[PDB]
Amino acid sequence: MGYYDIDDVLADGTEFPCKFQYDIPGLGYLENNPGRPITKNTKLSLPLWLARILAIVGVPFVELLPPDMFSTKVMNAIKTDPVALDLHSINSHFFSLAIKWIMLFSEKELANVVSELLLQRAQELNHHASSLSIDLNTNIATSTFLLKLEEMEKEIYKKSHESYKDTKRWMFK
Amino acid sequence: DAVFGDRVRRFQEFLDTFTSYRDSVRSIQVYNSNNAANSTSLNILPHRIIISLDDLREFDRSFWSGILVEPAYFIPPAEKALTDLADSMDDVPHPNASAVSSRHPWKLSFKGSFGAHALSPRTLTAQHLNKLVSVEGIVTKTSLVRPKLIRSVHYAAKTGRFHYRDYTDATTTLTTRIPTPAIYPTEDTEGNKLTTEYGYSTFIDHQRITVQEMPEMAPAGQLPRSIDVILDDDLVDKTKPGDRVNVVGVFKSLGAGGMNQSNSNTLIGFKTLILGNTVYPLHARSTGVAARQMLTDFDIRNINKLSKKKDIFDILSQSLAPSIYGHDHIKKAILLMLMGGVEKNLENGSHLRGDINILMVGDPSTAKSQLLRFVLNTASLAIATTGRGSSGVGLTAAVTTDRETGERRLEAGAMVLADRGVVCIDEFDKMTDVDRVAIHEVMEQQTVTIAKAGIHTTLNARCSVIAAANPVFGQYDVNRDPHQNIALPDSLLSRFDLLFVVTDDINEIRDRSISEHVLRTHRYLPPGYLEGEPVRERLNLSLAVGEDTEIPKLVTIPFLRKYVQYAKERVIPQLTQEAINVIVKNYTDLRNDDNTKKSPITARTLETLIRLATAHAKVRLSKTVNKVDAKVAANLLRFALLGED
Amino acid sequence: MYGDLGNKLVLEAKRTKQLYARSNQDVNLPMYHEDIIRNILKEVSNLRKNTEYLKEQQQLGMLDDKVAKCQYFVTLLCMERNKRCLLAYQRLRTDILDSMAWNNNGLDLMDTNNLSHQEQEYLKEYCDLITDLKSGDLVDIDLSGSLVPPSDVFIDVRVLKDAGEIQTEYGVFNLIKDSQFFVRQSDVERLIQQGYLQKI
Amino acid sequence: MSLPAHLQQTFSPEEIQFIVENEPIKIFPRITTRQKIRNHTRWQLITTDDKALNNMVAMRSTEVVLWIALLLKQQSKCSIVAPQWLTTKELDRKIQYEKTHPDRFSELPWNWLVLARILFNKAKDDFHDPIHELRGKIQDLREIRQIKVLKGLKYLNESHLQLDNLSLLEINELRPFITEIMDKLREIHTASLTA
Amino acid sequence: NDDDNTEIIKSFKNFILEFRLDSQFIYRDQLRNNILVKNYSLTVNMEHLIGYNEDIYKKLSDEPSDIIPLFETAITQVAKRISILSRNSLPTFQLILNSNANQIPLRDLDSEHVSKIVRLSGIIISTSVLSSRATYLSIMCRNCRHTTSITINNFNSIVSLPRSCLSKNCGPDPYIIIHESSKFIDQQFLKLQ
DNA sequence: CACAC
DNA sequence: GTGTGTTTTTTTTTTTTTTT
Ligand SMILES: Nc1ncnc2c1ncn2[C@@H]1O[C@H](COP(=O)(O)OP(=O)(O)O)[C@@H](O)[C@H]1O
Ligand SMILES: [Mg+2]
Ligand SMILES: [Zn+2]
Repeated sequence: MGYYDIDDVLADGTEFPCKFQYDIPGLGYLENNPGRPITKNTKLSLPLWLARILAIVGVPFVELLPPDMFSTKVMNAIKTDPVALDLHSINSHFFSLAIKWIMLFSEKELANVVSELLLQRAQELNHHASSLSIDLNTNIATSTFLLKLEEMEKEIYKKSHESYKDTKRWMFK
Repeated sequence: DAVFGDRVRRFQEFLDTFTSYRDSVRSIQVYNSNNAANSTSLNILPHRIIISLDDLREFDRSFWSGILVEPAYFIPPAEKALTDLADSMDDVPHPNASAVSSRHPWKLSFKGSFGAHALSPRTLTAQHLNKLVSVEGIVTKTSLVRPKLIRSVHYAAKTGRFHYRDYTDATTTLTTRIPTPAIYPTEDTEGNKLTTEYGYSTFIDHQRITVQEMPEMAPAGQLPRSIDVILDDDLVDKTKPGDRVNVVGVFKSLGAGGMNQSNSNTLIGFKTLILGNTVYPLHARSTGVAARQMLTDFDIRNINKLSKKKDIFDILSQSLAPSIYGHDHIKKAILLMLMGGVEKNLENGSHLRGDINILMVGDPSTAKSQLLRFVLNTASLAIATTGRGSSGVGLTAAVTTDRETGERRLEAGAMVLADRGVVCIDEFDKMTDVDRVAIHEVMEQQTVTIAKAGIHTTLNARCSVIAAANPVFGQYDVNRDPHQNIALPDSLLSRFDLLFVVTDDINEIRDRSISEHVLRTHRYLPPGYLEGEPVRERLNLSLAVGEDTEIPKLVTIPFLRKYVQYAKERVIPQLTQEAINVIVKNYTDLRNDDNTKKSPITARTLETLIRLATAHAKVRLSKTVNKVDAKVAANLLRFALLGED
Repeated sequence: MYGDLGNKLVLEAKRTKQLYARSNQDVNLPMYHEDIIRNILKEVSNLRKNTEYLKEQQQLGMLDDKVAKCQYFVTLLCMERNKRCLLAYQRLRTDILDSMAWNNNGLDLMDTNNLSHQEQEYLKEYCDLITDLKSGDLVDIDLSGSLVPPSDVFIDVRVLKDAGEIQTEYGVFNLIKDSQFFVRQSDVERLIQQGYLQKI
Repeated sequence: MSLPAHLQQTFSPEEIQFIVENEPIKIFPRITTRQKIRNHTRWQLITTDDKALNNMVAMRSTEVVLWIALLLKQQSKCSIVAPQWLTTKELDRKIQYEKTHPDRFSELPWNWLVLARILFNKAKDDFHDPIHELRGKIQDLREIRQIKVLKGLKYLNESHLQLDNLSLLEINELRPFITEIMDKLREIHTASLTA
Repeated sequence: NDDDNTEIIKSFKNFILEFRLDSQFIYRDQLRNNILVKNYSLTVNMEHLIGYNEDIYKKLSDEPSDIIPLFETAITQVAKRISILSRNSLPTFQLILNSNANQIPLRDLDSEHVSKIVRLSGIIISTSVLSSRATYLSIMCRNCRHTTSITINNFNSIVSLPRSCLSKNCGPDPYIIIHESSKFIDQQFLKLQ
């Protein structure tokens, strides 16, 4: 959560569904009505970095609604088959946003689910990372699994696979 | 068989844990009992229960894993447990002297998340045999519904006793058992003659359909692959060819694969198929919703509120194809077609069709095909056709032979499948003349007739026809009358409600606006996509299987589809004298008009006016037609004919 | 909303991050995106003008604390986010420039058109600072030397680019092209770094 | 930056080799540096003790730092002695011990893999055992330890971990993955425990 | 025949465990990596096997249809040894070969070369759908209910249900396939031009 | 497969 | 009692090809 983390910066600017609590005047600069105000009980999508502050200061101005990524459907999908889930399709920065949402809401069950998902997928990505192709003179499963990773999983995978490749190169040099 | 009883008891404990299934069973039983106690009634509820896999996983992960890994040893115990539970809480009414003999096993159905078991016919590898899988596809072939014996009842007219003999097949029961020779025992063990007691014997409806993957996820250079599914009991006739569907069932294997001294070295494989347990009819090409889209009360209220908008017609027309610049009146006509006027089923065999058929002919690269593609992507029931890529036999009805039974049968064509739907025909001028008479008969009387191969039938295709056409020359010649510019008979043109002429005249301001709009369209970037990144498609959005004032410029396409469905279902407009005066006045003025000399205006134009007025009344959700409907219909027809405004 | 420019800028920044991350291609920085910088600067200036406008209009007018506080706070948070995006992009460029300077201090001092004037001056002074650190107290050791352990002392090398004759510490090296030396790895590290000798 | 990204928190295998190069090992000097009672320059180093080097006697085993022994082994002026764990019997006993206890690692010296690689590369002819068998047994031990590591990975908790008796190279190669997964699991728990 | 089969299997197991060019057991590493990604197969290069021992290559080339299943069994045993701690249910691995022999023209295939090893070229013109061939076949005796299992090599010699009860007579065809317990693999038919 | 040759 | 023998199909519908 460092200030200059590029992944954190990208994750901050993600729209989230959230209704309003006041008929606040003069807002909507790019929300389809620059001069016209924003009405009470209005459901709009707002960037997470701004919605975070707007959800605490106030009764808070904005009531955050549960996003589609953390709906009970996705929860059931995660609890069913963590390995065969294309989490990249759900979002490129799913784990960071899960961490931020849990930190804001102290929602322990989501944290318990996401930790299990992370462990189960870490097992498989380590299996793939330590698998090094050797030329007798890019496996199909490797690539078809790599597309279902967020940037952090793609980063841990790159680092671990680089370490494995360096070890193999030094060992057999 | 101790494991069987253990699974039965754990399943019953799970059922008691979630009483919602018990309530559903109670509702089904009381509904059936009330219908039996109540007449021209035939709607009886089935003995099937839909459970969510998520609840089973939360309760007992071992049982859920056994279900999803080796269902042949876990679902039969669950069915036994459900039957025992149903009997225990059954209202124990007076027996019919048949239900005691006619068994009624309570089928199981599943929904929710499936993970890696959500597959397609192409990806259904042999490793998934004996494993419960969910496969999406299109219904293409459907065998005839054929009942089969599972239990025969016999009466001994020397002892007054009833003997039952249960019949099992590899395609009926999941667990493998010795096949029964399907012979009725006419004699008792003690030399007593037995009479087969039909009605007390038990037969089940059986069907065998073919499910093939999407053509659009079919990989480059490969044709779609297909699998065979065996729907049984309730699931028969629940689907028809051309339906998108997701089936949940066991991937079973059958056959001998040689291995019988008939084929020792011959390398033939085994028969593989699916015993369907659940059918979910995803449709409308939205990948996750059915054609009969569910309407929430909020959506209905919003639809009613938007119906009070003055120019809701224009808003919906413009919201149809935002990426297609201009062609506003064409969009209005398309919206009228999608949700058309009333069909008059008059007496004495008279029939006035309510569908609107429009032929639009125009210059090349004028979005003629793109409009039809959009209508295909939007309409609830839309079938694509190409004039070159179509045969009349493959368009209306094909005389094939059945394989399950081995005898002749008819298969629906392109328009019969589109009954109550829309047919989008591109390259209409390129259609074969010999098969063009068939579509002429369709658009004339909405029915086809077959009198070949000892089959004399009349099928109903009450579809709405939209056609895209090109001029006889490479481009339209305005110096020539609109008869030689079209290579189609005027009788064929007559049945069309509207004929739209599209001219690609080279303007400068209009050309600039078109170019700017097209560039805005081409520079669009999908939300979850980066610049310079190929737009890959997976469409694995089935994370769970099954059901699991205001003045906006443009409404969302699914919301528009919901509005169209609600309007088609609910409002049945009535033509009004105030509309009658306007309609008759406009028809008279157009008929005896000097500029209308080149027009084919006849009595059919009056039918077109009535249909347009009814469709416009449907647009306003008014249960009766009004003057504004007639005025708008007259203006649109006058635009279609003359084009001045 | 308002952070779209910063969002595109940080997306490009991460793109450059993966670009330089792959192997060790030692590519020059992508051209300074002065366009996005100027656009977001104009956005920030307009939002600052809006803040001043709201302040003066609240002073002259009768605006309750609710709207005056809320719009001003939202705009301030908008500047916070945009400034953070700019800071992240500039920090990425600074760190990659640091990498180029540290690795190439003994290699080469170079297309500078991809960098802004501030970045060019930063690199020019940072080379001076690195040299000052090398010559200050830790001059006995070479701070810019190779970070790989000196596993072997004597190695063989082949001349890639003929440099005629170059005086080494004690003798002299006749860097005839397509000729192979077998000498100490210690006194030829800089030449190999520059790209004159190839074999290990 | 001053430190390249791939060297941020882990050691490159070359660094592990360099670290292991400072371990003392027993060798047979092929020269005799013992200046008799009846000039020459002593090693007089500062990273190690020169006393043994200045007093080497031909074919009399001494103990010196590993990398000096390798430098001498560049010529035929020395000879490396394999440690007692580099015998076929000890390797077989360790194999049996590993196969006997599936949940605990063998008690090998922490630098066994790198030492084996270095000795095989540069001292391939100083073993009483067939080198083609030693290589196979070393590879078998590496595979068995990998299999054990993978099974021990299925219990990655969020508090701590005990990798007992594990070697150095395996730890170095597994550091970037385990130390990063453990960080994310700790962060999730801490975010949950924000009350 | 069992002694010869064990001899060949042990020889191939030794070849897998020992073959290496320079300090790297190439086949061991390849097998481990393939197991890591659930790829139960192995690409064996022909020159490597030839260089290891010419006798093994000659025995393979004489009767490949009988030698290859033993090689697959040895591969499975090696996989169990070096991928699972002793003290199952692992499918039999599929062997893949690579060679540099002279490519025989397609029309040059004749009455000879039968049951030999042939290398050739062509262009694919037809790819049928995937059928299923059984490898593990649970089978049930019809009358006395004596259940057993059968293992199929899928390498046709030049197999059917047993023609006896094998423990009352139960008939000459007393066996029925137990589909829910058997194991199958995918098979595809191609047409080369 | 099974009843008839 | 060992081993057989059926039931079992070439329509209608596409696509090509030569005349016309
Ligand atoms: N009015 C229009 N607005 C936007 N695009 C258009 C328009 N007219 C034509 N096009 C473009 O022309 C292309 C080809 O159109 P097409 O459907 O082939 O027309 P036709 O069937 O008349 O040849 C389409 O990609 C479409 O984007
Ligand atoms: Mg077109
Ligand atoms: Zn028997």
